[PDB]
Amino acid sequence: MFTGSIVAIVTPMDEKGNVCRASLKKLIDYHVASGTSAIVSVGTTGESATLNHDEHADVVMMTLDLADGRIPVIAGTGANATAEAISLTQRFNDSGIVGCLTVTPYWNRPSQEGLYQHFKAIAEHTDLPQILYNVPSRTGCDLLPETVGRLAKVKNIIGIKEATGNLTRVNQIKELVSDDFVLLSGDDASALDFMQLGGHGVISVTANVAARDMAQMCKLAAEGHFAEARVINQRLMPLHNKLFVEPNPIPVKWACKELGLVATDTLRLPMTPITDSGRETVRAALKHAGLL
Amino acid sequence: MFTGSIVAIVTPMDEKGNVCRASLKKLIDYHVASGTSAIVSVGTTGESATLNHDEHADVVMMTLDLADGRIPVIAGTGANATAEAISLTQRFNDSGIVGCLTVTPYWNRPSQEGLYQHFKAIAEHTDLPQILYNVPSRTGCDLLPETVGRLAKVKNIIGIKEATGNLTRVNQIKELVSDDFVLLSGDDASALDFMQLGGHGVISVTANVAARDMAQMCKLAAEGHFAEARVINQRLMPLHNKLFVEPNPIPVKWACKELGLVATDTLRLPMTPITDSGRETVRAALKHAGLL
Amino acid sequence: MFTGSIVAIVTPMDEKGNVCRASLKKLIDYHVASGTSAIVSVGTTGESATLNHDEHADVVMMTLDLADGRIPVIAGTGANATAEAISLTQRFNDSGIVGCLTVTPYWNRPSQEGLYQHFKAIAEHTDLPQILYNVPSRTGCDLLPETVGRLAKVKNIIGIKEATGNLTRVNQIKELVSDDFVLLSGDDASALDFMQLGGHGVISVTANVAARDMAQMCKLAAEGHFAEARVINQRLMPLHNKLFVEPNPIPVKWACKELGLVATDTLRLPMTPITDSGRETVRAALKHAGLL
Amino acid sequence: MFTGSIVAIVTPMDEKGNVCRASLKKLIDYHVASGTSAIVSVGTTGESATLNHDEHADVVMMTLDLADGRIPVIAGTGANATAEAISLTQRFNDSGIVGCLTVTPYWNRPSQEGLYQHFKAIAEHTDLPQILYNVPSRTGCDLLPETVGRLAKVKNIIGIKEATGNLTRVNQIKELVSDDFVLLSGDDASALDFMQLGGHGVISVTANVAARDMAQMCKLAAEGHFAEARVINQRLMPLHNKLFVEPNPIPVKWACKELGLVATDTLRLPMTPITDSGRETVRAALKHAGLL
Ligand SMILES: [K+]
Ligand SMILES: [K+]
Ligand SMILES: [K+]
Ligand SMILES: [K+]
Repeated sequence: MFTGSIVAIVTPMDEKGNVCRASLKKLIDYHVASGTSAIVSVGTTGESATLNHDEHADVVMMTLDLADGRIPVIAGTGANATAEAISLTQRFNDSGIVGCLTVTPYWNRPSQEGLYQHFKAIAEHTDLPQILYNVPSRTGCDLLPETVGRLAKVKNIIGIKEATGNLTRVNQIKELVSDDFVLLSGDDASALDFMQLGGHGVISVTANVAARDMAQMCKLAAEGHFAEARVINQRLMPLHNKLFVEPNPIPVKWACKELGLVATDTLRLPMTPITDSGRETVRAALKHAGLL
Repeated sequence: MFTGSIVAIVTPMDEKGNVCRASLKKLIDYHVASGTSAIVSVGTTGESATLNHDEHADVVMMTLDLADGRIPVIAGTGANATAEAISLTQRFNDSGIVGCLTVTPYWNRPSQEGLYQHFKAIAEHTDLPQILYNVPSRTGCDLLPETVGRLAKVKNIIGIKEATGNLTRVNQIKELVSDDFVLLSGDDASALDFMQLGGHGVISVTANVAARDMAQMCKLAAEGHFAEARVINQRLMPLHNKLFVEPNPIPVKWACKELGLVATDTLRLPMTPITDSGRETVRAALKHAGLL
Repeated sequence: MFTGSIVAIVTPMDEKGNVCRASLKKLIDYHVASGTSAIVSVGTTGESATLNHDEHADVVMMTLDLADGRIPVIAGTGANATAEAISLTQRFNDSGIVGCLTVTPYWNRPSQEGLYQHFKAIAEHTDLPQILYNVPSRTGCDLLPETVGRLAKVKNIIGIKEATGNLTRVNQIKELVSDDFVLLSGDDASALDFMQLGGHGVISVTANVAARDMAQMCKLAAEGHFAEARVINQRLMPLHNKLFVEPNPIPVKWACKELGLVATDTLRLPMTPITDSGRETVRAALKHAGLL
Repeated sequence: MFTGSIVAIVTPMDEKGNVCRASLKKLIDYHVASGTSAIVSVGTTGESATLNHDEHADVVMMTLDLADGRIPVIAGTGANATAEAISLTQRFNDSGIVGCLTVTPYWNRPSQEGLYQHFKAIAEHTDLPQILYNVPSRTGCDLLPETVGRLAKVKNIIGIKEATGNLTRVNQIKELVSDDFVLLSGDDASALDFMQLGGHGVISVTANVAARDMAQMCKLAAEGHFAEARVINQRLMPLHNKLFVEPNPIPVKWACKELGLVATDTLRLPMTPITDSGRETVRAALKHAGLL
């Protein structure tokens, strides 16, 4: 699955900062029950930045195990070095994941030619479907529509997670790609707008804690019932915004613990515990969404 | 040594992307002869992003060995996970380096408190001097002057490579820190203004190819001879700008190859070969510098 | 009319910089023939900045005369001083114009409270319908959705020309206003996207020289035929972009002269004649739209 | 006089928004006593935006009359139409003012060539010295250093009020212009750094309420006593920032009323009364300055 409501799932941890299997199972069961279309395992919200490659691979395998064929699983596979992006992708060849989410190199700011060569190479070393992931605010570089057009000509490059929040990109990329190239929002607060312009779903942070509504909203969207969708959206909007009151996933982990979905809200440095003010803000947002 | 002209040295590579010892030796001899104050080994310009930790450690050791006591060496040790930053620093304990250049976490966008805890933990677990490194354009986060002031109270956090190009930062930081905290520009094009405002030197890309002029410019500025320094700077300005016409270190490695300082201008993906138009911009800048 | 394709009509001038009546008549006849819904007289594209209030009023009256009841006419009435915005609006009370387009004060950067008080007062001194006009790039201030919500409660404040190009604003403003509050794009290149999200039309520069297509496109949009609309849009897109290759209305005046629609492309300082390179770019864009 | 501390003087108004001669007299006497170098009359801080040309001329004449030869007066004369700028300048010929402060056209966003022709024409039709005025944040256009260099060759274009806060501009401009061209900060918070880099003074909002300290700070900076100047600046810094907590001149007129320098703190729409929270920020800044 590469459409509807996809969760960018948190990696829940015990107090030592290591993945908590009971909490992960609970989270995966929740997504199955809720109608979530797929899981992104160890993306940005899953703390890929602070997990090493073995720890990252362990979490992917465990998620796939616990999914037990009931919900598809996409692995986060992004790296700023093309060699390392290839090597991480190779870990999951034959794993049972259905695709990889691969971020534009962060830090090193490659040209458009570099972003093309980076992704072309990654795709050539795998049979797995690739979803491009563009988020200039965290990376310092921006994958432009014309380059996405170029990369969509690659057989196993099948979609983009567009996390700029720049809605003009939906139709700019769409005119350049074939009809089966998938366009996913990576920005919760603009994701219904994104779908209304022709997007096919969202890789969502909000879905962590409001998975039924999110699944519902995206179904309505896909059916063209935007006014109906929009009522759910307005309910969720304080969460769409306030899950980023502090750096993600600091707020969404707290919100998971508060809803009894994970055992602890522990994160790895440089992520720090939610502040008192942030805790009151996310609680207000949860109340507004009717989640308690 | 943490003042004056400090080179962010390229990691010269053969056609296979492997460190070239002979090219490194030439570059180190060049810096010893040209009066460069120190060498930043495997920083951003040294392609830290695309070397793994073993290659990274290898280049630092090789640099230190070749320097043979003639020039101080500072290791790039930044990482986005605090544990990984700490662990990389441990590799360089007792190595003979004089200090570390440690970047603000990139990608994950921590809060100011998170950066505080990041750098505090790194400094705690080493005796080596630590130079903080701010470059929001690549990292998506900005270490603010206030958090710098808090960090400067840590005994072994001794300076900052301020790479924003925002010159108001010089005196915002200076008023918060003790007289002996070192302020270094990480932006070649504004580095002379940075020093005129109170900064102590530069960690420089331009210095890779204009070592002597950079060293003289920085000594003049330290002496308050800004008008004299500026004459040199006006001749180095095209190079200050066009060394970034394509992503650093693409132009500067091409420059080094053109001067005969390195055997090849090879980089690792996602860095790609210089375009023809870049060759001409860079060659023009070199000639304006009087280097060709 | 406050929906469909509204032209932000150029004020054509003879070589002395004074309105050319023959060219204006020709332009108005063209819009009638073409199916344009309304004319904005002496907005930004009509050079309100360089016309004095008497000259501005003369052009409005002449346009209304020449329209001869065949096409509705909206007067530009924006001023940065509330007194002067009121006095200009008063000139057109009982003129036969159907509404006023009124820009957020430029230069002085009022708060949201100030923008509220400015527009509330303007609306209180007239019976004419008011369209808010938001274009932060030219004004240095931004009318936020919440303030537009506040102002839509005023009886004669009936719509907004949203010229930010920020598509997220369509649904942000829409949730805050009643169903009959009109939402108009003021950005040609994103205007179909804007309509697709729920907008009701566009105040267009492109419509100056491609009025049939624009009228056609907006009809399709309003009918929900976006794929069909989008084909016209792709035809017009080089014009949407290149009519701003030089400051507006420098390119659209040249394009009008080239199509034989105005006698001359004369503008008032600080607008300068189109450059040779700009002339070749706008000609290419016109050829692409199939206009010759 | 075009060096040192120059005040962008408020236009004091009674409760009806009319110039208050008695409050203006007090302010002028205050500047004569406090060693202010000159007075900018009816600039941005003097609410040029909301006075018509007759009121504008009236305030300038009244200021000049009250100054009575004791302090030089510079008129704000900027306008967005070249004809109107020229025509406003003619009003001040033979008035006794020493020069004009003329803003880059706001709103209409001319090209660099257009700004060149704008200022060239203004300078042509007067013998009065002209100070260019760059503030992109209010105008939406940026006079670049290159266009400044071209303009500085005009005999009576003698300086620039650089109000961007971008300190790299100081030496980009200085290298292009002759030694006698005057560079003035129009950004209070970065004005000392601006002078330390080579600027000759400031056209200041802070000077309205901290005239003596501003004059001393600027004399120290001119003498190269930057450390001494900076002590004063650190005490003026909260005022440098919080005089812009609400749109200028709202905070500074409230400040002037609080010190008893003006009878009322009344402004013209779209400026609105200071909020209660602004009162407290500003009162705190005044106390930190030692003024209350
Ligand atoms: K494909
Ligand atoms: K320290
Ligand atoms: K209304
Ligand atoms: K001159």
